[PDB]
Amino acid sequence: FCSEADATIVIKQWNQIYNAGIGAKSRWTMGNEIFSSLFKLKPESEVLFNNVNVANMSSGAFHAHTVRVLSGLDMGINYLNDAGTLTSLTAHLAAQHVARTGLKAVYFDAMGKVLMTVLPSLIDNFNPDAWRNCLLPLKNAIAKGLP
Amino acid sequence: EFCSEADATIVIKQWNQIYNAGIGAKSRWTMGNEIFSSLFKLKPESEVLFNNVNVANMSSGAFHAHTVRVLSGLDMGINYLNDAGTLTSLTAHLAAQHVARTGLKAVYFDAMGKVLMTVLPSLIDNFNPDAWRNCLLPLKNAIAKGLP
Amino acid sequence: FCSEADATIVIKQWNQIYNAGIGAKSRWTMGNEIFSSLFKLKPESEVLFNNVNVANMSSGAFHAHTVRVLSGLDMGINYLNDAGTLTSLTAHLAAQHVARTGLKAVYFDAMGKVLMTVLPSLIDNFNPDAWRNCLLPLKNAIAKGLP
Amino acid sequence: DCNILQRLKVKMQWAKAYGFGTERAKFGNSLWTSIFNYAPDARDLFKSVKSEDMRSPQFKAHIARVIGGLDRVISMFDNEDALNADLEHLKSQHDPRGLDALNFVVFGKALFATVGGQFGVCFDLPAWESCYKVIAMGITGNDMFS
Amino acid sequence: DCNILQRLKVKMQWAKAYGFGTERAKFGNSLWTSIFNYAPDARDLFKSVKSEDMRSPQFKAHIARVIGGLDRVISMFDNEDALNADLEHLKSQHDPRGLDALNFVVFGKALFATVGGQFGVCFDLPAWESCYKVIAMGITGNDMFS
Amino acid sequence: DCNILQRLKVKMQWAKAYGFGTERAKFGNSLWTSIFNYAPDARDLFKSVKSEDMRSPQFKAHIARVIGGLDRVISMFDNEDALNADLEHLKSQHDPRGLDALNFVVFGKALFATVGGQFGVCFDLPAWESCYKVIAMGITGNDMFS
Amino acid sequence: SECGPLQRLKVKRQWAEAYGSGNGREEFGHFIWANVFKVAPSARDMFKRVRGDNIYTPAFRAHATRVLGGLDMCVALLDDESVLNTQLAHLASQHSSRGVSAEQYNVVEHAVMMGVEHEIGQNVFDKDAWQACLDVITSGIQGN
Amino acid sequence: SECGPLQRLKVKRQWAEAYGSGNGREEFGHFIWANVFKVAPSARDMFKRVRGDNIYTPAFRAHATRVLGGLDMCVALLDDESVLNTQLAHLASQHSSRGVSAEQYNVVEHAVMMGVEHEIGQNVFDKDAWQACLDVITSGIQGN
Amino acid sequence: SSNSCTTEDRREMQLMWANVWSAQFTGRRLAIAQAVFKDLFAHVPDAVGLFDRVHGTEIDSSEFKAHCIRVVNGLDSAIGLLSDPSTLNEQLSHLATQHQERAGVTKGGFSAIAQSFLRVMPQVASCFNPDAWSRCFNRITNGMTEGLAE
Ligand SMILES: *[C@@H]1O[C@H](CO[C@@H]2O[C@@H](C)[C@@H](O)[C@@H](O)[C@@H]2O)[C@@H](O[C@@H]2O[C@H](CO)[C@@H](O[C@H]3O[C@H](CO[C@H]4O[C@H](CO)[C@@H](O)[C@H](O)[C@@H]4O)[C@@H](O)[C@H](O[C@H]4O[C@H](CO)[C@@H](O)[C@H](O)[C@@H]4O)[C@@H]3O)[C@H](O)[C@H]2NC(C)=O)[C@H](O)[C@H]1NC(C)=O
Ligand SMILES: *[C@@H]1O[C@H](CO[C@@H]2O[C@@H](C)[C@@H](O)[C@@H](O)[C@@H]2O)[C@@H](O[C@@H]2O[C@H](CO)[C@@H](O[C@H]3O[C@H](CO[C@H]4O[C@H](CO)[C@@H](O)[C@H](O)[C@@H]4O)[C@@H](O)[C@H](O[C@H]4O[C@H](CO)[C@@H](O)[C@H](O)[C@@H]4O)[C@@H]3O)[C@H](O)[C@H]2NC(C)=O)[C@H](O)[C@H]1NC(C)=O
Ligand SMILES: *[C@@H]1O[C@H](CO[C@@H]2O[C@@H](C)[C@@H](O)[C@@H](O)[C@@H]2O)[C@@H](O[C@@H]2O[C@H](CO)[C@@H](O[C@H]3O[C@H](CO[C@H]4O[C@H](CO)[C@@H](O)[C@H](O)[C@@H]4O)[C@@H](O)[C@H](O[C@H]4O[C@H](CO)[C@@H](O)[C@H](O)[C@@H]4O)[C@@H]3O)[C@H](O)[C@H]2NC(C)=O)[C@H](O)[C@H]1NC(C)=O
Ligand code: HEM
Ligand code: HEM
Ligand code: HEM
Ligand code: HEM
Ligand code: HEM
Ligand code: HEM
Ligand code: HEM
Ligand code: HEM
Ligand code: HEM
Ligand SMILES: [Ca+2]
Ligand SMILES: [Ca+2]
Ligand SMILES: [Ca+2]
Ligand SMILES: [Ca+2]
Ligand SMILES: [Ca+2]
Ligand SMILES: [Ca+2]
Repeated sequence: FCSEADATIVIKQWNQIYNAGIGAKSRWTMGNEIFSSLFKLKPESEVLFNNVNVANMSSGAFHAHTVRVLSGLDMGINYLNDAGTLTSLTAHLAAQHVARTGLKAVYFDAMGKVLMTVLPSLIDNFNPDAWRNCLLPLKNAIAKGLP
Repeated sequence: EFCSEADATIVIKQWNQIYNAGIGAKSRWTMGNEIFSSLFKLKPESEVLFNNVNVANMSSGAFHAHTVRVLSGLDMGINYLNDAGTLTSLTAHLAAQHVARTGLKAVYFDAMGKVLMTVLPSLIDNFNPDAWRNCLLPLKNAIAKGLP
Repeated sequence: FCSEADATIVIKQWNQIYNAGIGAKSRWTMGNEIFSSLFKLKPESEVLFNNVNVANMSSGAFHAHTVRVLSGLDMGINYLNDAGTLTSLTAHLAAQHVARTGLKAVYFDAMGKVLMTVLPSLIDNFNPDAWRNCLLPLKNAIAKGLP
Repeated sequence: DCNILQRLKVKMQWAKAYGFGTERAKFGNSLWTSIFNYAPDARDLFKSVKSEDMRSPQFKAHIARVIGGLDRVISMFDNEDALNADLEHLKSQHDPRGLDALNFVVFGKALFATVGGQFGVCFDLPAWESCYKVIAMGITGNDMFS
Repeated sequence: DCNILQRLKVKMQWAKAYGFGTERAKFGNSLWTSIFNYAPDARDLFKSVKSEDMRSPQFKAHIARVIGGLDRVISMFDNEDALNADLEHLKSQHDPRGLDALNFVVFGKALFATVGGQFGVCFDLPAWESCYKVIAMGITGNDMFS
Repeated sequence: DCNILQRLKVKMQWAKAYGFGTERAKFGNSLWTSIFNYAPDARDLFKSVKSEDMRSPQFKAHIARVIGGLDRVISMFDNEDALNADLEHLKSQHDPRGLDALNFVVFGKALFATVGGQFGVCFDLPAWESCYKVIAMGITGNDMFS
Repeated sequence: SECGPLQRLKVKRQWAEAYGSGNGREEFGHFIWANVFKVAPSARDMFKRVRGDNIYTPAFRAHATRVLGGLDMCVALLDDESVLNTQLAHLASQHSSRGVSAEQYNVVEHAVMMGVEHEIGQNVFDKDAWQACLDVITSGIQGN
Repeated sequence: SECGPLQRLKVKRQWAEAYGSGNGREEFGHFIWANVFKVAPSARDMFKRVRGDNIYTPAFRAHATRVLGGLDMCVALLDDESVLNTQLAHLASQHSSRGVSAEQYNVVEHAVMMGVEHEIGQNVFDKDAWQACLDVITSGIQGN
Repeated sequence: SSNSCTTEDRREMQLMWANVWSAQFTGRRLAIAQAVFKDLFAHVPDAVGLFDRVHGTEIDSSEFKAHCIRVVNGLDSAIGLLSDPSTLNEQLSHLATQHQERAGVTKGGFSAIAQSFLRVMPQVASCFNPDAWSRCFNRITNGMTEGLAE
């Protein structure tokens, strides 16, 4: 995965904007910004979320989806220094995305660029390298196999 | 009032040796029985005062529970030796519980004192008779406050 | 009396402007300001000091009186955390004021307002609450019984 | 049901959480701060022990009497005869006060949060809920603790 | 129950007890160690995640998913729309497993022991029993959590 | 003797030795423990302030008044007008007690032992004997302090 | 730059750090107003009732307290337009009969920024986000 | 505000804290004169003999030493008018043939204040007392 | 004394507060306030009228919410200032004149709300100390209601 020093930085910066201490509201407002951006990059992928009511991104069903997505991302980050468990965690997340027909690996590349674009606006002294080194490996594990 | 901080610390430590949350009820009434038996021996006349707790059969649930609450009362008093305010209020309450009962005499509490001074050294590691006397006497007097 | 935390603050602020280290001159210049003020508030009480030469407030007899008064105040403050002794100290000071005919409890109320007015000009970040909590009790003990 | 094993478990956990010396006073004060935060109205039932000022000698002496009752009662969990005789003794002291049994439910909730908070993560809540029921049933009689 | 004040209380206490980084896994492990100690039979229900060995990465991934779920659900406590849509989601995931609802009662107990054990004496047990019910009810639909 | 330089010296050393807060009572207690050890009979002269028990609040109030007096007097060492008016004051308070002047010599000795014991090796004993005389003389009027 | 959802989150966090719980508040507010009156000494005249001549006084310190208390409310509401605007209207009415110029509002803006940067460090200060969202705040206090 | 007996006591203590025993004196005086010459660069010209162009030089540092030494004497005498005025007259004569304007005196006043505040903190700085008593000091150095 | 707000009670109150205080979002503050007023209203019906300008009959309106946020900001400013009473005094006066000369606003209502806070806090705050809290809440109200009727 990624270095122990790198992971440390990622976990620290991430917990700056995400932790058990603040509002689900902030959670989904980051979520909406993240997906809105994924859509503008790959509009073809928006349809994949019609099931969580992507039609209305202010709906409890979609807010809950982004909440879910960020919690997953959080769960992955907090396990960066537990290679064994993380491998198992990503394999699972990987299965939750494969069963979804219409998902191309390229969508996770776009998601990557979105995160690298959104995060710096929320995080103090965001570190693109430490994040790349820790995220990319993740992303490949969650998008390994798909189109 | 009561005793000095240094004396109380000794008494509290020696008492905790033989009495604490980790001490089973059986060891408690075992001490309770040896104590009251000794009391009765010194003041046979006092025994009848305990017919309500079935003193007739000292190994009865009723008498066991009595000695256990007595010892619990002594424990409460000892652990509060360094908080005279609370101790004064605790002794006052205990006193009320005794004066409420008739037949009790001050000499019965002095007797209990001797029993404790006789019984404890056989239970406590290197018992300190002076520190205990310094702390027990005021305690005993506060509880027996108002008895004839 | 007053809290151990409060007393601490009072003792600290007081020792800022009063301690065995500086000039009796400063001692009585604070004294004169204190009484001059007590007089302007209750002019009827000035006469009570005719015995210490209140006529000339620059006289050794009156300077010595204020010195005496401040030393008493100092003695009381430094004993704020010794309830037993302070009680005994105030009872004594209380006796030294009762035997003085013409002293009304209201004069000690004025003295209180003077202290709360003078002190802040001499003390860094004077704390009115901590002082009230510690002084008022004092004052009542030294003025308990009088008119 | 509070079988013998749960009784042993509870005796062990109580001993560790109750502690020695002044830690007991702290434990008691916590227990009673929680009871009055759980049910702010229960406080009025204690005017007889000056509950207006929880740090008053009268109320502190009350705290001591209660945790001492809990201690001696828990220590007798293994001897039915002694246990029941004491629970009835306690009932006799609480009846003339006509207390709403529901308060005893709040007390138990407080007991758990206090013992659990002190004991830590291996606190056995189910065992405690079951055995506390025995105490409450023994003191109030209300089959709500059946 | 579980009004807005208790939901905020719970959010606070959960955040403290849950903690950051690796302390999270420890909490997770204690929660599940209690669950299986409280109801040893429930362990066989998790052969799909290798409950056979709690130190195994398969089971740790499960622990992580579960507390992550508790966390995201507790964070939505203030927004009913997102909360219910998410409880429905969790529900569609537990329904096909034919899980006996009594186990969710065991889960809660374990949860309270672990949160209170880590948070300390000021743990608000009543608030947690009320708000947990809301969670259990959303996932099971059983009115025992009513 | 006790020129202005020695008065300043004494003021410095006294301030150090006397200290702040509670250290003051300790100094006070040592001063009086020496006085009574030096002249055991002098103790009976203080039954009015309960010298019977030096730890009693009555006697501690006395100790506090006395060192407070030494302190205010030493602070006026530079202003003869205030100093003499204040020594006269102290004098009118000690006169009606028919106190044998030899005790003021004991007091001084005790005072020097306590100031020097607390201030250390640089204690200026000659300066203190000279300046103490000025104090004793103002309070007694005895020309033995000449 | 625009005060978007992201910038509002950043400002909230950075403000929380700077404003804090209360211990550093007096120094925070003093730093701020010492800057304001230095850049615009002329403005003190509007604070005659709260001793604007001496910002070391309890009277002014209490005022400084009220001002920061006002910024805090707005920052805390930045993600709730409805209530935010309602609050800005309240502030607006509290300043209506005082003739504050859009230039004095900008001064206080920089004073607040410098103070926040002084508190959290230039290493993390997000100037774009702050300017944008402070514009949004003063802009609303001036009606528009 | 007036430089009364109380204000004089406050100034004495606050000055003692700031001026101290001597270790922080060089930094104290540098802070002061770096402020003076920034607010009034024109004034340096009067210090040609003590290298007013470079306040980092021993020559100027010695001068700064003498100036603070002068303030110290006045602060120490603030409660002894008789000798105080005698000292102010001495300072007056040392500046008589130099044409110092009442505006340069006020500059140094603020420079000294800022320096003292910088040393003891805005949390305890008593601006009213300082201004009043510094007025009393410069006022006397200018004859009146 | 004795029921005075001590330095330790102040540390304690700032603690009970700093905890249940959200420095980033109004969610927590807002919730605490509304709950305090609901409680006051249910205990003092006639009180709702005093808040007609802020829609006191509609606790969830943008107008009452902004008012609750203002009340909570007032309490927060005072709780913080318990540490510097000189300035606290100035702040508590200003608040006093803000409640002064407003029919009904009377000391009685303050004692009411004081009871509302005592009922609300323990539900939201962990390790709540009702004694310390009220001793300093009272210290705060006393400065707020200096010029008012019983
Ligand atoms: C996407 O969802 C959002 C959010 O709605 C939520 O999610 C949906 C997916 C659904 O599951 C909803 O159940 C869920 O709430 C939709 O926008 C929201 O939609 C509601 C519409 O009901 C907005 O509510 C406005 O109206 C309500 C109630 O109006 C009725 O009742 C009042 C009496 O109380 C009457 O006065 C009215 O005549 C009416 O009959 C009210 O609470 C608000 O209106 C008041 O406040 C305004 C100020 O904010 C004033 O301007 C009004 O004059 C009035 O006093 C609401 O404005 C709700 O506001 C939005 N959400 C937001 C934040 O705006 C969205 O429509 C949906 N997308 C689509 C197109 O389907
Ligand atoms: C002081 O009290 C103690 C303890 O007594 C307890 O506390 C009192 C205050 C009361 O509340 C009592 O109710 C309570 O027990 C006395 O010692 C106990 O004495 C009892 C006598 O009742 C002993 O138990 C014997 O009885 C049981 C039960 O018997 C019943 O059931 C059988 C059916 O199997 C019937 O056949 C009987 O007719 C009767 O209805 C019995 O099981 C025991 O006998 C077994 O053991 C024998 C071998 O030793 C066999 O040969 C038998 O066949 C049978 O299997 C008991 O004999 C009880 O053990 C003690 N308790 C202890 C711990 O010592 C004490 O005597 C009393 N002092 C006095 C004289 O007053
Ligand atoms: C209240 O008391 C004050 C202070 O006096 C003290 O307290 C009193 C209660 C008494 O117990 C006094 O014993 C005690 O000192 C009174 O004000 C002080 O009063 C003295 C008056 O003697 C002032 O002294 C001035 O005069 C002396 C001595 O003057 C004689 O001797 C010189 C020769 O050395 C001759 O030149 C004179 O012709 C005269 O015969 C002297 O030290 C000072 O005068 C010099 O210095 C001045 C500058 O300060 C010059 O302007 C003069 O020209 C001269 O050179 C003294 O001014 C003493 O100053 C005041 N205290 C102060 C600080 O001013 C006060 O009068 C009394 N209230 C009333 C009305 O009774
Ligand atoms: C690396 C970042 C991502 C993370 C952490 C993530 C996480 C998650 C999680 C936790 C779920 C819910 C699984 C469940 O509980 O059933 C989910 C669902 C889903 N994700 Fe992602 N995801 C990521 C990126 C993406 C991308 C790039 C796409 C593609 C467009 C995507 C498409 C989906 C879809 C279609 C669902 C199912 C939605 C539904 O329930 O209808 N995800 N994701
Ligand atoms: C100083 C040591 C003693 C302590 C700590 C002590 C303590 C207690 C306690 C805690 C109770 C139970 C009160 C209640 O909950 O109702 C009690 C009851 C009683 N005590 Fe003592 N006691 C002591 C000495 C004595 C002595 C010397 C006598 C007399 C001979 C005595 C006679 C009684 C009686 C008659 C009862 C009532 C028993 C009943 O309810 O039937 N106690 N004592
Ligand atoms: C709380 C502050 C006060 C303190 C600490 C204080 C202290 C003292 C002390 C130590 C003495 C000298 C006792 C002796 O040695 O004989 C004294 C005397 C005296 N005090 Fe106070 N005092 C205070 C307030 C007042 C007030 C408010 C009045 C009223 C107007 C007052 C009137 C007097 C009088 C008339 C004397 C006797 C003066 C004489 O010797 O002729 N004091 N005070
Ligand atoms: C199950 C746990 C409880 C135990 C072990 C317990 C124990 C005790 C004890 C030992 C006493 C003192 C008896 C005496 O010596 O006079 C006492 C008194 C009292 N208890 Fe409890 N108690 C419990 C629960 C409760 C509850 C739930 C309430 C109700 C709100 C309550 C209300 C009282 C009152 C009002 C008193 C009398 C206080 C006085 O005036 O002295 N107790 N309790
Ligand atoms: C209210 C508390 C509970 C929460 C928040 C919770 C949450 C979750 C989550 C998030 C998953 C993973 C879903 C996925 O990503 O596929 C999960 C799986 C599961 N849960 Fe729960 N759960 C709770 C209680 C329970 C209980 C009481 C049982 C039963 C004894 C249970 C049994 C399971 C099983 C068997 C799985 C599937 C494991 C697997 O993937 O093989 N859960 N739960
Ligand atoms: C030079 C050193 C001494 C100083 C500064 C001093 C000071 C004082 C002071 C301030 C008081 C209290 C006056 C009041 O407020 O009523 C006092 C009381 C007294 N002093 Fe001294 N004193 C000194 C030496 C002595 C000596 C040597 C003796 C005799 C052995 C003595 C005997 C007493 C007595 C008997 C009292 C009265 C105690 C009472 O209030 O009952 N003092 N002294
Ligand atoms: C940065 C945005 C600002 C905020 C949040 C703000 C907030 C406040 C608040 C809360 C008050 C107290 C109202 C009351 O309780 O009566 C106030 C008063 C005042 N503000 Fe501002 N203010 C801001 C900017 C300004 C500016 C730029 C000026 C002008 C130079 C100004 C001048 C005043 C004056 C003169 C008062 C009245 C003081 C008094 O009561 O005498 N404010 N402001
Ligand atoms: C704040 C009050 C001031 C004090 C206490 C003060 C004090 C002094 C002292 C002690 C000297 C040295 C005199 C000597 O030994 O010859 C001095 C010199 C001087 N001062 Fe000041 N001064 C003050 C303000 C000023 C101001 C406002 C100016 C003008 C801008 C000024 C200009 C000078 C100059 C030009 C010298 C001569 C330097 C030299 O020797 O070449 N001073 N001052
Ligand atoms: C100690 C707790 C309280 C605090 C901290 C507090 C604080 C505040 C604040 C900050 C305002 C707004 C001032 C402005 O911007 O103009 C306010 C307004 C007001 N308060 Fe309070 N208040 C408290 C208790 C009460 C009580 C007990 C009553 C009466 C029953 C009351 C009645 C009012 C009214 C009528 C207004 C004016 C509302 C409006 O129309 O804007 N307050 N309060
Ligand atoms: Ca089914
Ligand atoms: Ca004689
Ligand atoms: Ca800071
Ligand atoms: Ca602008
Ligand atoms: Ca320094
Ligand atoms: Ca000037």
